[PDB]
Amino acid sequence: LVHKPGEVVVSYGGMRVRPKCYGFSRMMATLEVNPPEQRTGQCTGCHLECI
Amino acid sequence: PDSKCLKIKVKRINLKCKKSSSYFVPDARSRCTSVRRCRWAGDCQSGCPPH
Repeated sequence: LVHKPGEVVVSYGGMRVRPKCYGFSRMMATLEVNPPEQRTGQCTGCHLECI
Repeated sequence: PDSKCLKIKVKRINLKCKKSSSYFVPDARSRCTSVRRCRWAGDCQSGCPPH
């Protein structure tokens, strides 16, 4: 028998799944960019009165 | 003969406090994971951390 701990099963989200390959590596991805740029700076039309 | 002046305007007198320190406490959650393995060698004979 070969020296190995055997097959590995991962439980993700309460369900047990038997994957094909398991590893941890890096991967190129992007990020979310929110440029609001003063959506509502200042704008109001009102008036004043006396009672 | 004469000169200019220096005006001092006061609007409100509030009862504020000083600033002893400044920090920000973010919200946190509970996240954890584990792994189940077998000894299969002299790595898990009696205890996990030797000393």
